[PDB]
Amino acid sequence: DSRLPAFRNLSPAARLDHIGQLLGLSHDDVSLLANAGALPMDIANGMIENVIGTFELPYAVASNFQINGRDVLVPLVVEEPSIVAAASYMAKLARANGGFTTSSSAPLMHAQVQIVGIQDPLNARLSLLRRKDEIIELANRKDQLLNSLGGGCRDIEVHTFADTPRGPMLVAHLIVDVRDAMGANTVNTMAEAVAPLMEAITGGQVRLRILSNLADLRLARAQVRITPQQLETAEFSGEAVIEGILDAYAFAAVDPYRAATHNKGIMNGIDPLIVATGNDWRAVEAGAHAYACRSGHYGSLTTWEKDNNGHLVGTLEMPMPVGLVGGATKTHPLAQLSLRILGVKTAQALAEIAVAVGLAQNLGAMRALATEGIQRGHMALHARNIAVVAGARGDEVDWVARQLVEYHDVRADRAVALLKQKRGQ
Amino acid sequence: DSRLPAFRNLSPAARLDHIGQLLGLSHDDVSLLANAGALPMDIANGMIENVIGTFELPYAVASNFQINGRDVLVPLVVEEPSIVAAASYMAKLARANGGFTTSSSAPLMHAQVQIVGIQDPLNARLSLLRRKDEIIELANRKDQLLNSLGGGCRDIEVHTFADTPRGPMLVAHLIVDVRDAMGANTVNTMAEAVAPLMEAITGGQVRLRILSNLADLRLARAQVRITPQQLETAEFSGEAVIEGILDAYAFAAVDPYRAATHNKGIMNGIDPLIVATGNDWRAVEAGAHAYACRSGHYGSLTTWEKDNNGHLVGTLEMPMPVGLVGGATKTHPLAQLSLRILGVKTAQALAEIAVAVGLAQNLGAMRALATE
Ligand SMILES: CC(C)(COP(=O)([O-])OP(=O)([O-])OC[C@H]1O[C@@H](n2cnc3c(N)ncnc32)[C@H](O)[C@@H]1OP(=O)([O-])[O-])[C@@H](O)C(=O)NCCC(=O)NCCSC(=O)C[C@@](C)(O)CC(=O)[O-]
Ligand SMILES: NC(=O)c1ccc[n+]([C@@H]2O[C@H](COP(=O)([O-])OP(=O)(O)OC[C@H]3O[C@@H](n4cnc5c(N)ncnc54)[C@H](O)[C@@H]3O)[C@@H](O)[C@H]2O)c1
Repeated sequence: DSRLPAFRNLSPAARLDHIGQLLGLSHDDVSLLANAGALPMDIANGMIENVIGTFELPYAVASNFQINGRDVLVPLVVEEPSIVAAASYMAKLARANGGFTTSSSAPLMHAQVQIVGIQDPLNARLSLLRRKDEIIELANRKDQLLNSLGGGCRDIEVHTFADTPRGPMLVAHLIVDVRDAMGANTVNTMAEAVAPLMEAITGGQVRLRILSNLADLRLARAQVRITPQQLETAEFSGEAVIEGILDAYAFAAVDPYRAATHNKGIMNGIDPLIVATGNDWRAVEAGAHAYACRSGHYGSLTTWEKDNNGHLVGTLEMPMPVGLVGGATKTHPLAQLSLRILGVKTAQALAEIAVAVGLAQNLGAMRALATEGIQRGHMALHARNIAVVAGARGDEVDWVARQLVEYHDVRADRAVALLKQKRGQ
Repeated sequence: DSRLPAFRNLSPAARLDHIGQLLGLSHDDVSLLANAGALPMDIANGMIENVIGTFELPYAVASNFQINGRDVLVPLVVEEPSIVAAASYMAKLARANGGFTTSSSAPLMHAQVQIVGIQDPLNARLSLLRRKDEIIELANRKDQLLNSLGGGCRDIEVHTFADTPRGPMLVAHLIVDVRDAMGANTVNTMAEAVAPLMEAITGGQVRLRILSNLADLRLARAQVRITPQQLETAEFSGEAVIEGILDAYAFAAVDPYRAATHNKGIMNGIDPLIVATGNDWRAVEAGAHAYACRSGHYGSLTTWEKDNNGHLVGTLEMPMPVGLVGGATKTHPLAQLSLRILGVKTAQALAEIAVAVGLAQNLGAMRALATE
């Protein structure tokens, strides 16, 4: 059961006790989070190069999430407030209608084998296509362990660029079926093995043999349904909020400026889940924004419609190059424990959850922005950080300043003013 | 002096000692990195909502970096290897030619005030422009502390969208001059106060009042120069490596698949610096990629050319909405120390370094990919 009552009122330690009993975590697992230093310097020094210490970030747990009828706790690591509060509130609403319905495609990654110096790119392209099975088998022979797990190179698609500054070039794509692995290193290795053979055929000089972060073959999808009666507030009507959201969606669909902020909100929920599981967050961001820019126009990643039934329906489909047997994933003690809380068995399981959180996150920001400003809920949480920006000396009184300025007028302009009300006359 | 000989051979602790003496950090400061637990739970439970613990990431320091002739240590927080190794190697090469030369624009952020329900968007647009000074003064009157610091609302630019699924809409942009702050919260607040007046004028219903992460008015720039003799290996010649890089650049400029990877490289260097400084890494990512997609085609953020002199020249211009007086920046003990190591006095100083690292990171990746 993901629903966690009065969880936000529980102290950090009390919450960890609750999550421990629920999940049935060992006392060894609970200590990794209770006691600082879960990451030993010898391990930390192994990942990065010039390691001198370790940097910490809050590690939270969102709730109410239901992916395909199965409840699940979502661990997040971020520094910005409201993200978890929002993500959980929206997941709570989705519960009433069956939670989040997700899916995904076969984990297909692609390697790029760039070839320059060919005077006949177009003719050379066919030569590679006829000897496709020959190149495929060469790629698989490299990684035998992958073929046994059910993965392996599947097909090859060759593309050309005749009008190029540095001249025409041929770019072959190896469509590799990795799995439970982001597959960066696996695909990159296959591209190296094939390079020689492709030069033998096209007669050009292979340059780059790297993968592509724009994983448009490895998609993850998520769906939500929101009844107007659920969004119904005191000042606004249920159907009124739906239209507001729809106006906000259209806006993000036509204006790239709003789309960048709209897509940023989606990553506010996805990125923290990636950092927790020890996955590459930059790879995820790169595949996301580039995908939003596929139709020659930067736009929304999520869609918001109003079905003929009158309910708000949203979706999120985007590349999700995540893993389970990755590098820092098996290495970092907490990245390992995060997958244990999630209960994921495959990488695609992780991707389906990642898009669900993103979708939930976007709906939350939009609902807020369409109801009445964003400063009402975000600043209430951010009332602590901003208290530090004003409190010069004697940061003890910051706690009290936060409770006073929380009267719907929270801002540094007022935070500096409330200081005199206590320090003097 | 940023050059740190045999630093990679030193023990993490030995390194912390060497950075402590160099910078002249107190034993209080050094202890933040030596002993785990720099971030107390009571502080950690203050930032996020359902906090139950704290996640740790390696905290490194890159060397050789020279921004405008001033040396500087760059703190980075990431989990992927080679990033620091590459960033530092390339910076080492840049030194020979003067290091990295940077610049930036006035820190300008913009808020969007979307207005629906106007039967005459185009006409309403002029009414807001004529009463521009009147809406401006209203936004400033809100944040008094910003005006004293030299900030505040500067101008307003109204845009229209007649062909929209949900109908025509008017969108006003408040060009605010924040400073030393990412300005997300400052801008969004000015947009709330102004909303009432804009409805009074246009006669429409204001919907969203949020900022825009695509900060194309708050740009940061970096330049590098690399002599062929420097890239000259044993197997490859100097000039040969130059042509390889140029071939790689052209590839990223025309194909969106290579561009996504090319740009990811640039982010491998910038994000770690942002996480360390406690800045919003998602805001930087959104502004970066959206800016790469401005010309209706996703391409390179960085540029690589071969001047009439024969040297490889590269640049990186992009939005950098970063800060010093932000939320988690003033709260996280290590975020604060990171700025102290950097020695930056303004946000624009931080931004300039940020794009410098990005540019270095990309050069490194391309060189490797181009060599073998
Ligand atoms: C934060 C709320 C939900 C206020 O919440 P509220 O409307 O005041 O309602 P509430 O507090 O009475 O709601 C209670 C329920 O909400 C949840 N909840 C509520 N607070 C908490 C909390 N503190 N800690 C844990 N859970 C919380 C919690 O699940 C709880 O369930 P129950 O207690 O009944 O079991 C809200 O105002 C909101 O929707 N905020 C949206 C802000 C957001 O999305 N921020 C993320 C970043 S967005 C960004 O950076 C830029 C942007 C916005 O432009 C991006 C974009 O446009 O996409
Ligand atoms: N990225 C987004 O889409 C988005 C949207 C909303 C909020 N946020 C979050 O808001 C935070 C950043 O917002 P912020 O930095 O504007 O808010 P902030 O409240 O942390 O700091 C700005 C406040 O400090 C005051 N101030 C004091 N010294 C200042 C100085 N030297 N220069 C400028 N202002 C000074 C200003 O008057 C202003 O009220 C980030 O955590 C970000 O994640 C992000």
